[PDB]
Amino acid sequence: EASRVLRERDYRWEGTEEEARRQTLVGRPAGQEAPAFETRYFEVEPGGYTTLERHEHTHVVMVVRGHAEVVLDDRVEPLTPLDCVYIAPHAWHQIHATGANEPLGFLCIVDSDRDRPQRPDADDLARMCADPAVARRIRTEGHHHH
Amino acid sequence: HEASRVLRERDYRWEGTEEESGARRQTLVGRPAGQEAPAFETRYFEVEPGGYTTLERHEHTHVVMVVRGHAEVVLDDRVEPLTPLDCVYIAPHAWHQIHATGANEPLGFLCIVDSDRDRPQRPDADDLARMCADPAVARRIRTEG
Ligand SMILES: [K+]
Ligand SMILES: [K+]
Ligand SMILES: [Zn+2]
Ligand SMILES: [Zn+2]
Repeated sequence: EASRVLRERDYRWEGTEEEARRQTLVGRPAGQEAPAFETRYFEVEPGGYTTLERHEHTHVVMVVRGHAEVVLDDRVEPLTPLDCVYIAPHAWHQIHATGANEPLGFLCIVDSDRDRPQRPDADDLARMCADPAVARRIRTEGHHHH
Repeated sequence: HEASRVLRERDYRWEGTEEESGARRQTLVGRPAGQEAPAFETRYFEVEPGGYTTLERHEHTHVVMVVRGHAEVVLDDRVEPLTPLDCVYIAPHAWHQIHATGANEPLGFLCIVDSDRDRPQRPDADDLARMCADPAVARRIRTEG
């Protein structure tokens, strides 16, 4: 399984064929035990970011507000609404709010039954920072620019 | 059994939560393209103005987010207006049908479903008569034949 970025233009998502902070919208926390998935909205102030992490469970993200850059393993991808991102199992990921004034808002869909996030260590960081674009974008407490 | 929910949105806040003739389908993340890992599939549907989805019920749920145009959704005995970015939870076994309202702007919506899921069941005459007890539903629904 590889991660996919599906950019949208005029309600057509790239790579698809046309055939004829947190608000938990739907799922266990909101009173719905029936779906196999939980549906959340996240909002991040400009300059803000999610935690750089990996886990077995996948993500399906749709940007609905503002601008993002997503770290996907060895790639940094700019996003705007209504771009969709599939984050594959065990892919390192971090979403950054990159707009000037407009907060980033995105839908995030995950399995109802899912594992815990795992943080990168020194070797994880050193390996992933062999890419200059990734090194420049990622934020941990021991890693910022320079 | 669970209730269907409409969560209307204004300025990226959905009510009910706290801050802490058919459709053209694009499968954004799904099994055909090889995304077997998630427990769910994520699709975008587009319905031409005046169009409608198939009136049906099934055990599996829907989570819908309207992202384009105007909608009216039948949810059992209710007819509910929708605009982006309203979210709808369609509970197990609820009769549902989505209608594209508005002159020239197509209706576009995100639809998320379980990857492991049952087949849609159509209404017969008895189901239709039952749901047409509500005059709003009766005027809204569209069936073939
Ligand atoms: K876009
Ligand atoms: K709205
Ligand atoms: Zn994650
Ligand atoms: Zn359905």
